[PDB]
Amino acid sequence: LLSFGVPRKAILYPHEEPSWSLAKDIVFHPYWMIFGEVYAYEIDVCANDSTLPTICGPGTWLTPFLQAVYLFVQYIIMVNLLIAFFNNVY
Amino acid sequence: LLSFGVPRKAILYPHEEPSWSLAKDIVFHPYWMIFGEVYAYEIDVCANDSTLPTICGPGTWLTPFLQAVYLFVQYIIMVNLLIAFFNNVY
Ligand SMILES: CCCCCCCC/C=C/CCCCCCCC(=O)O[C@@H](COC(=O)CCCCCCCCCCCCCCC)COP(=O)([O-])OCC[N+](C)(C)C
Ligand SMILES: CCCCCCCC/C=C/CCCCCCCC(=O)O[C@@H](COC(=O)CCCCCCCCCCCCCCC)COP(=O)([O-])OCC[N+](C)(C)C
Ligand SMILES: CCCCCCCC/C=C\CCCCCCCC(=O)O[C@@H](COC(=O)CCCCCCCCCCCCCCC)COP(=O)([O-])OCC[N+](C)(C)C
Ligand SMILES: CCCCCCCC/C=C\CCCCCCCC(=O)O[C@@H](COC(=O)CCCCCCCCCCCCCCC)COP(=O)([O-])OCC[N+](C)(C)C
Ligand SMILES: CCCCCCCC/C=C\CCCCCCCC(=O)O[C@@H](COC(=O)CCCCCCCCCCCCCCC)COP(=O)([O-])OCC[N+](C)(C)C
Ligand SMILES: C[C@@H]1CC[C@@]2(OC1)O[C@H]1C[C@H]3[C@@H]4CC=C5C[C@@H](OCCC(CO)CO)CC[C@]5(C)[C@H]4CC[C@]3(C)[C@H]1[C@@H]2C
Ligand SMILES: [Ca+2]
Repeated sequence: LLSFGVPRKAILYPHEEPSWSLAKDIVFHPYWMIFGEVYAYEIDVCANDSTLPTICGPGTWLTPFLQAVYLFVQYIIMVNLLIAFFNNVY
Repeated sequence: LLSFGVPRKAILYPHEEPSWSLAKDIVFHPYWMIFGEVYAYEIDVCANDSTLPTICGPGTWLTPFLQAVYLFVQYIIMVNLLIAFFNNVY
């Protein structure tokens, strides 16, 4: 989760000062991704259907690649390993 | 994923020139479908609650049938096979 959250925030929000909101932003949306949410119209902030058009900038085309890797790891590896854990220890 | 993505794009967007955006569009939404997103108001683009009314045209009534088959295959067959793989190899 943190491996994803910290780059996502740093790439999309560079002009930020220190604040405790940084601690929420690196942890909040990545957690909710585990639970069926995708933030579809926040991926690819430079698209025409985007809800974050003010956030388009240099290097933002990276964040869809990052999130694709993130959810591959959490669901296809880690959620199913956890299912497999319980099935074999029940 | 590609078996679905290529027809979906071709039927809904016919008047397109060559571009590398075609490589994103055949792969992007089908991937996010695996992870709990449905794009509910983009199915049946000719409906009244649709968010893509400019995309209604000849042959677009096919894309709900395609997506129904797609998700049947990915979740009910392929995600559960993968769960069954891990449970039996753990
Ligand atoms: C993994 C590491 C990640 C990083 C974290 C490390 C650092 C941790 C940080 C620690 C200190 C944070 C200090 C915040 C100070 C400023 C807040 C402020 O001004 O008011 C905010 C209140 O915000 C709160 O009341 C936050 C309370 C602390 C958060 C919980 C700490 C973490 C542990 C949890 C343990 C349990 C977890 C679950 C497990 C059981 C008000 O903001 P708002 O109202 O929302 O918005 C403005 C609107 N307004 C006008 C109404 C005001
Ligand atoms: C399966 C087969 C599918 C088909 C693929 C085959 C072909 C592959 C293609 C390859 C070449 C693509 C060339 C694109 C050139 C144009 C881009 C451009 O103009 O700028 C874009 C940057 O876009 C990029 O920087 C894209 C970077 C390459 C994509 C990754 C390659 C695939 C491998 C990945 C490996 C890892 C995968 C994960 C696994 C670990 C800017 O666009 P934007 O900013 O978003 O929007 C405009 C806004 N603006 C005003 C700010 C500019
Ligand atoms: C070991 C594992 C290897 C995996 C294989 C490799 C994976 C395939 C790799 C890559 C596919 C091709 C990548 C994009 C091609 C270039 C895009 C481009 O030029 O412009 C686009 C930039 O768009 C971006 O920069 C975002 C790139 C898409 C990220 C895809 C992640 C999710 C899907 C991947 C995961 C599922 C993969 C399923 C595989 C079948 C936009 O077009 P434009 O003209 O620049 O601007 C349009 C204007 N607009 C922005 C305002 C609308
Ligand atoms: C992978 C196999 C090779 C595939 C093909 C080649 C791809 C590979 C390599 C190269 C592609 C990198 C360059 C793409 C530039 C296109 C976008 C552009 O025009 O400008 C970009 C700026 O970007 C920069 O200024 C630098 C960006 C790249 C540096 C970081 C490297 C990340 C990958 C390193 C590791 C990857 C290794 C991963 C291996 C799995 C985007 O910004 P903009 O669009 O100018 O936005 C203007 C916005 N404005 C108007 C508000 C100001
Ligand atoms: C399956 C058992 C049989 C069931 C009953 C019969 C069904 C079976 C057969 C036949 C039904 C096909 C004709 C439907 C036409 C109705 C829509 C219409 O009015 O025009 C259509 C145009 O469409 C065309 O011009 C041609 C469409 C059919 C060709 C492709 C065949 C696909 C299925 C072949 C394989 C299937 C096999 C699958 C087997 C599992 C849609 O366009 P429009 O509405 O005119 O839109 C106007 C928009 N405008 C105003 C912007 C311009
Ligand atoms: C392994 C883990 C990963 C790394 C990590 O944990 C361990 O390392 C920690 C360091 C933290 C920052 C240290 C100092 C400050 C300054 C403070 O300044 C108040 C400014 C204003 C408030 O409104 C009042 O003037 C704001 C918070 C900030 C930037 C921390 C954010 C969280 C960070 C990045 C944490 C991060 C999650
Ligand atoms: Ca969901």
